[PDB]
Amino acid sequence: EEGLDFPEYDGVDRVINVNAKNYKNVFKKYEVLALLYHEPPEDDKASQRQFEMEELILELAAQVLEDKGVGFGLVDSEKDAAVAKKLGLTEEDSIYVFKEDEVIEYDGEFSADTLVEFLLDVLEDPVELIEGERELQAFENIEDEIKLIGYFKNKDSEHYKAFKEAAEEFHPYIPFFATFDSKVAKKLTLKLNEIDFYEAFMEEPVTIPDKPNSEEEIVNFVEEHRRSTLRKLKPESMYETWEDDMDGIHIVAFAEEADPDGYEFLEILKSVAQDNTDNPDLSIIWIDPDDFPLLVPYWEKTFDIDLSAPQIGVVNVTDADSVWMEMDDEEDLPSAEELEDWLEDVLEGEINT
Ligand SMILES: *[C@@H]1O[C@H](CO)[C@@H](O[C@@H]2O[C@H](CO)[C@@H](O[C@@H]3O[C@H](CO)[C@@H](O)[C@H](O[C@H]4O[C@H](CO)[C@@H](O)[C@H](O)[C@@H]4O)[C@@H]3O)[C@H](O)[C@H]2NC(C)=O)[C@H](O)[C@H]1NC(C)=O
Ligand SMILES: [Ca+2]
Ligand SMILES: [Ca+2]
Ligand SMILES: [Ca+2]
Ligand SMILES: [Ca+2]
Ligand SMILES: [Ca+2]
Ligand SMILES: [Ca+2]
Ligand code: NA
Ligand code: NA
Ligand code: NA
Repeated sequence: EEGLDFPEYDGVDRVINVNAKNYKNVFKKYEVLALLYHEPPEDDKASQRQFEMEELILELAAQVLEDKGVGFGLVDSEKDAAVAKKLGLTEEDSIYVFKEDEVIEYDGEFSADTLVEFLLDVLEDPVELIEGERELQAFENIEDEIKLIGYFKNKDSEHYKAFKEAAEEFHPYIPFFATFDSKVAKKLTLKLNEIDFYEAFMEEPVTIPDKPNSEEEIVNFVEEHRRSTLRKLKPESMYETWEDDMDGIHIVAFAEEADPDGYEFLEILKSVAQDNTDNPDLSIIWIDPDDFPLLVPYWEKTFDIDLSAPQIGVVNVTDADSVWMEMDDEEDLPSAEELEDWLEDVLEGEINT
């Protein structure tokens, strides 16, 4: 016999050199197009190696997604300046994703797995319809991201169309769900044309006021409620989340969800978030170390902590200086009240913002 190999990177180049002469053709060919806006080659070996790596990561993603009609291209900030201008490419060494009439400024991990998962998400339709019990339960079980759900008469409702337009503005980062089924709406407690917004990790939704809602009303509401009290650092959005600091610091909690102590600590964090949900000055970033294996050594060294145990601290975004709460693993984890008390102590006397 033979034994067929697992798929492997084949070393065939698929990433397109996008330029003035071909960019129109390239957009016609692909339903989803990912473009890396990058700088011309520097004379130093290090920067050249960095670009070499990035381009190869794109090549791998390009091979994986070839059959699904996702295209990958490079736009040189000098050689292709006019193209960049026309497409709105501004952020140096950054990935932009195009689908129909939407442009996405990718602000996530530059890795093949993360990029492929993201682009697969981009390919999906912007609104998820709930009809069956399995789908409803799936909706209800989402906690680690903001989600919206609306009840409409049918797909031809002017108000469903507005909801879908809003959904496209945030696709694929914020899931929008709809139902046309009165029995599903009843379980969700939605009146016709009502839209419920669920903050991450919050049990109770907030209804968008003044229904029926225009596209703008929905987009306005989502933008105002973009930052959850507790938010998870996710590969797909990590840079956006981190760059959104609270007056120069982040409260950061490490917890491994799959670990007994990590799970318990997460439940405590959720309680803290719930009890402070209307405090616009509070945002905690939850990082599950299991999601970022390549950063664990760095974090353990930089923060001087053991990531096999739950941690909570405050980090200065300018220099990564930090302070972490002492917890004895021979004792029970701190209560939500204890955590809040500690945060108050640290943020009151050690913050001159
Ligand atoms: C997060 O971390 C950053 C550190 O990377 C930190 O910013 C630093 O803050 C210090 C505070 O001491 C800045 O230094 C002072 O800034 C004041 C501004 O008013 C100056 O007057 C000071 O100069 C005086 O002090 C100097 C000695 O440090 C003297 O040489 C000078 O003549 C005056 O006496 C001094 O510059 C420091 O420069 C910044 N560095 C930055 C911003 O990069 C920030 O405080 C931390 N943020 C939080 C929220 O904790
Ligand atoms: Ca190019
Ligand atoms: Ca994704
Ligand atoms: Ca209701
Ligand atoms: Ca309205
Ligand atoms: Ca909140
Ligand atoms: Ca990762
Ligand atoms: Na998503
Ligand atoms: Na700062
Ligand atoms: Na985990």
